[PDB]
Amino acid sequence: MERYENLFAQLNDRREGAFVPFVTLGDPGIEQSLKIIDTLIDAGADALELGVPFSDPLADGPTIQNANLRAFAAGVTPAQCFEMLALIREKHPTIPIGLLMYANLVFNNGIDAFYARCEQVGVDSVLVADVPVEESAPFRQAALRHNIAPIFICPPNADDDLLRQVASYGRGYTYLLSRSGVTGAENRGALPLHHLIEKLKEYHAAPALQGFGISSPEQVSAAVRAGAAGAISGSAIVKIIEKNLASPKQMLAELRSFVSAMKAASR
Amino acid sequence: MERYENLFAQLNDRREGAFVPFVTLGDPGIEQSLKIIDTLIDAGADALELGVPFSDPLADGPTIQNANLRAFAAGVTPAQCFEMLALIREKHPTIPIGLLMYANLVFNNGIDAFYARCEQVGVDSVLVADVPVEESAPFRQAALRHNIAPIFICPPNADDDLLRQVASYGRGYTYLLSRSGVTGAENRGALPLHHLIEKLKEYHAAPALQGFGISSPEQVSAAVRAGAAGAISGSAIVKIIEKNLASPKQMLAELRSFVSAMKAASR
Amino acid sequence: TTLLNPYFGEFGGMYVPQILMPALNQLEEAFVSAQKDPEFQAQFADLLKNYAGRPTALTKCQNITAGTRTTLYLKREDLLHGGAHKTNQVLGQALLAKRMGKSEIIAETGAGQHGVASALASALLGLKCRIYMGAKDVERQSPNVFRMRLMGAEVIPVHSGSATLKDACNEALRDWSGSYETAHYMLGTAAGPHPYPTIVREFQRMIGEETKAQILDKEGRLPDAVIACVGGGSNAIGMFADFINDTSVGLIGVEPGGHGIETGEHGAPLKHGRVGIYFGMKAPMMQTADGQIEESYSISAGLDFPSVGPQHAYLNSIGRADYVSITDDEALEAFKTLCRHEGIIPALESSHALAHALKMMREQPEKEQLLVVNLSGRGDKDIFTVHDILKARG
Amino acid sequence: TTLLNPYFGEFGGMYVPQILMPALNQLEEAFVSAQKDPEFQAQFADLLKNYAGRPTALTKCQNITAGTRTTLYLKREDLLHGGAHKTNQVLGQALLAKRMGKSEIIAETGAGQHGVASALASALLGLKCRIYMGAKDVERQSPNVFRMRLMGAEVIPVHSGSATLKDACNEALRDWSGSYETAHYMLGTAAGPHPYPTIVREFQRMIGEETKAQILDKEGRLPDAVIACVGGGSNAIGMFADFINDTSVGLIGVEPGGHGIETGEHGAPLKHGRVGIYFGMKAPMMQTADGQIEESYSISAGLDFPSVGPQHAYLNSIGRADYVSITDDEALEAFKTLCRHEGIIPALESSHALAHALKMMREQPEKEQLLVVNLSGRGDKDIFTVHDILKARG
Ligand SMILES: O=P(O)(O)OCCNS(=O)(=O)c1ccc(OC(F)(F)F)cc1
Ligand SMILES: O=P(O)(O)OCCNS(=O)(=O)c1ccc(OC(F)(F)F)cc1
Ligand SMILES: *Cc1c(COP(=O)(O)O)cnc(C)c1O
Ligand SMILES: *Cc1c(COP(=O)(O)O)cnc(C)c1O
Ligand SMILES: [N+]
Ligand SMILES: [N+]
Repeated sequence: MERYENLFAQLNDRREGAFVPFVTLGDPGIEQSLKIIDTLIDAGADALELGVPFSDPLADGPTIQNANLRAFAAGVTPAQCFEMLALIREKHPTIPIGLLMYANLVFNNGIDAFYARCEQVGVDSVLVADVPVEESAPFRQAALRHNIAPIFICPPNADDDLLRQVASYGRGYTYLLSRSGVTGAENRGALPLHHLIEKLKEYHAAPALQGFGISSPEQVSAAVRAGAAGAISGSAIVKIIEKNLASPKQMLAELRSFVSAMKAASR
Repeated sequence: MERYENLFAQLNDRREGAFVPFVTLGDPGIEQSLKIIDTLIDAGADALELGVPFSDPLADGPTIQNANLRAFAAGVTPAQCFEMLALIREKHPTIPIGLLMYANLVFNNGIDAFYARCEQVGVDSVLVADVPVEESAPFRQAALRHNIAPIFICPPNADDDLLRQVASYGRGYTYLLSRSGVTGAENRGALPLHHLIEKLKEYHAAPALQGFGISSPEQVSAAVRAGAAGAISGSAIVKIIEKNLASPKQMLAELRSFVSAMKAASR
Repeated sequence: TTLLNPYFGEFGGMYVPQILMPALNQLEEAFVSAQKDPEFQAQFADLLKNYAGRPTALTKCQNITAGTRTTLYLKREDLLHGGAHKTNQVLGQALLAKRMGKSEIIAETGAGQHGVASALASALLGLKCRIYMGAKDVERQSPNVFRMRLMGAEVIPVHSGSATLKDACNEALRDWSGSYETAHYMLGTAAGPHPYPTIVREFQRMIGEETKAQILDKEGRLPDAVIACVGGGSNAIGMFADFINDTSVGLIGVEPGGHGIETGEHGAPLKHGRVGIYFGMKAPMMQTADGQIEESYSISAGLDFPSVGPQHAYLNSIGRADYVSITDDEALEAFKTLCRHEGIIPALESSHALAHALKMMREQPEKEQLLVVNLSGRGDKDIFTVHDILKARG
Repeated sequence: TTLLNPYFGEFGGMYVPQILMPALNQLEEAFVSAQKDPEFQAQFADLLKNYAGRPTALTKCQNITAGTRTTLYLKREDLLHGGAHKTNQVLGQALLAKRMGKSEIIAETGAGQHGVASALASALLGLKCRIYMGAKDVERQSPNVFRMRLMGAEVIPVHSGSATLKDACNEALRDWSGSYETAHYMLGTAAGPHPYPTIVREFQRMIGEETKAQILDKEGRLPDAVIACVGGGSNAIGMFADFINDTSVGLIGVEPGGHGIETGEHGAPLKHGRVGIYFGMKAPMMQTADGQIEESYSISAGLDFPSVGPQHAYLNSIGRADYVSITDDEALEAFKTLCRHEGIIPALESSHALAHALKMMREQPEKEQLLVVNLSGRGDKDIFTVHDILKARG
């Protein structure tokens, strides 16, 4: 399929950026997570980034560490995640769905089989957080064989060799990291270097989405103004889950209000 | 004075051996110890060996270790011991009184002053348990200056040099050890080597008293038959104290019965 | 792009977030430079000699082998400052941190020995040290936590995941991913992303170098086999490295069998786990059928790393080294035997290597064999563990 | 009659019951013979090298002395097998026991380190070992009691007197007085009747011999002073002996001042006790006004011997050595300082010697002085003592 290409073309036609929330699949349970995801979409999410719970999420700060722990407390497994993914895609045919994976869950029972299951459930991209471009060959090849975009990370200090690699190897979108460190709303990143954004365009890279530390509407508008195609926000969304565990109704209300504001900032 | 010389001459005239009990001064208290000592004398003790309580009695087995501990529980000090000694001598003018000392109590505040205090209270001999003949010079000299017999130990393995030394340096009586090890009725020693007894007589040593492990009348008669002038018994006497702590009356009765039997065996 | 090969056959690599690639490349460059620098080499040699106490003894154990044709030597890493081999390579890594201009050290630890080794190296060399330790380990290892604190280290409990070693490993990498410009990550074993397996080996290889010289001196020949316990792989690779090209010398690595391989309660991923990708490397690991990482169990708390260095997996694959396991009960018996017959109290980790040597001897007592066990540490830390078992069983 | 002089000036001698004189004479003869026997010397040298780990390092402590004109080296007896200097002389004594045809060892111990050293030497050399320990010490020293038992020693509690070290000393001599024909008494310090102060010195003198060679190598000259803590005197005499004829080298012995000399609660009989006769010797001791023997108090349980070796009393009397005291609080500060600035955890005993060196430096920081502290042992055993104080005070 071509879901990110179709999305970006549509957004460009409306002179609009993408707003892309992250959540952990199955946090705080399968049924509530299905509702959370439907609420994000109804409130204006352009695409989704969806984490499969993993025992050792070494690119994540405490907020998302705790999301993984909640999902494991509910007994969430990768198989149940794939069931969830198939249902989400059946309800929503065009929204791009990206997975945030750690390498062992992809490699576990065969890299090829993993990307084939992604294709079967209608996933559009996979970002394997602990596979740098230098180790990416069997991941990106398997991704492309199965019509899945492999997502690569462009650090804020990326040299020319790395920009050329990310531009050539990635598809779907280029992940533009806002700073070093791990996920978390408590640590704000930089404006996108306009240099990186422009070098990526120069090398015909997939459109850039800025992520890490994006927690406010001003940051979304700033990303888009700097030339990024959009912005991803994870911890800020997951914090609303965490804060409202006792109240599913209020959780969905606050999710809707936050997503609406963030999406409004992309216009 | 000449108390041991007078005693041995008298005993030899009656073809009799000496029976000499040991007790710790002030065990189990000063007043009871005074009574115990009077009972030993009334029951036929020919002489006394009297221990001054010392913190580290390293030639004593458990029975006499515990006698020292009881005396310390009653607050007994060397000064109180010397008061006791003066009273004992005032009641009993001819009985020979030997002290069993450890070196530090003799050396503490001057060796000469120690032997002078012995002379003033009417002590006849001093055996310093942790001073071998090789270290004895200032002890024996001070003893002799103050008319006190220094007692030396003849081990059951004594070679000729040692027998000659014990014979020349000692006075009063020669201590004939019945075996190696430390005091205690639980460990019986040998018959006196008739060789040692005869070499000591050959060298005009002070008459021999066998000690260590003497706990029965048969041992007393055996010592005398082998040529010793007598026998010393400590742990066996102290065990009667220990057994009868709760009953001073029974203690004195059993002391009297034991001493009488042991003295009868010397005839 | 790297200067050195990051793989040992199929095993190893650099599976870290993109943001950490430059930190690994910087470390590799500094290592390669240090290895050619005679002043670096001399400074490291001087610390090893005059501060840590190298060379360590090679002790012939005659009472243990009486009546057999086994001659057994123990390489005495128990006599190194800190009481285990870990001291060797933390001194080299601290010197590399200084060479790079880093002022801070991050370390992970499970049972605490690596934490103490990192704290003592940092105290000596003027580095500010922070140590991550799973909260369950912090609770269970008061003596080592207090040693780290006396040495001026900051000990930071990790409450995420299973609150043990693997979770501390993650947290160390999370911190480094944000702090690499000023901090060096002093990884504790011959595992993790390249260049760590290579660096840790080269900064432990004096164990086998000295062993070779010492056994040539005493016996006039090489050993028939050198035997070492395997947690993550550092003391074993340190003993093996100088013998790898001496093809007559057996290399035997001993993983913890815990309650027995068949119980599942063990720490022997090389022979009984499944290859995965975690902690920066492709290696055999302890993992669920779904690919979640699990804990390694052993009576010895230092054999808790849930995977194994990639060079060990490679040496196994080509048949150059053989790997075996020893159970809690075998290790406890070897511990008791060394105390009673040689007056040396071995770490329960090292007691795994000794148990396997004792088995080699006892199974074939008329086989002529000259063996060296790496006694990777002392066992003062284990005496109450062994107590709480040995009297609660007689 | 003896072969060697039993006195050091007025101090020393052989104040034992007559029954033990032949055991002392036999021991002296065997010692004199062993000292001329190159095979004995080679066997002792081999155990020290290949079993105990000699020579021990001499570590320059640069962080501690920064900004002063003091250069401070530590002699690393903490790196000897067993974790303290006591190992040196138990190996020599075990070899003497074997030379005499003895199959059994008796030892006394207070804090337990000598007990462990005797047990490990007996395990190595095939001797049956029994150790006397005051019942109060047994209660307080579970770790060391259990090490002795793991090594196959019989630990026998002593309940007489004060149930501490001096009472264990007595019991050892009571046993020996009956068992000398088959058992050797392995006395734990440079004290007791002749020949023990001489034997213990000669079997510790490699400490100062190596120190002299090591400091000549590094500095090209002798130290200005060598500093050692003094319990009974063995590690101090071991460091001093090879320097006694180098009259430019200061010899400084440090006794425990406990809560302060003026409190009476200390273990400094050389400078603050009174000469007495006890434990086979004439020496300064802790005693009441009446001549009863008392305990030595220190925060360090190993500085509990209530007297001092006679050679120390003699070296003091002639002004060849100087003796000083350090309080619990000074020793604790020196302990904390070494941990934090050098990454070495010193025994609280040794921390007394280090405290006095730190004082020499701090009092006169522009005095040029080259100092060696004997680091007689490691302080792993002390970390909870230091903990229970240091947090209960911040
Ligand atoms: O808003 P935040 O700060 O929580 O960040 C949201 C991130 N969620 S995610 O799936 O895009 C995401 C993307 C990349 C990650 O790691 C890597 F860069 F190493 F690959 C981790 C998570
Ligand atoms: O009957 P026992 O077995 O208790 O022995 C009685 C001994 N009491 S004593 O005063 O003669 C006595 C004599 C000598 C002693 O030691 C020495 F030989 F080393 F000097 C100790 C006690
Ligand atoms: C930590 C430890 C080990 C295991 O780690 P490796 O890296 O496999 O060497 C082995 N022995 C001791 C004494 C340890 O402390
Ligand atoms: C026992 C001990 C001492 C004191 O004994 P000395 O005979 O005076 O040396 C000193 N240091 C350590 C580490 C000890 O264990
Ligand atoms: N393991
Ligand atoms: N003392």
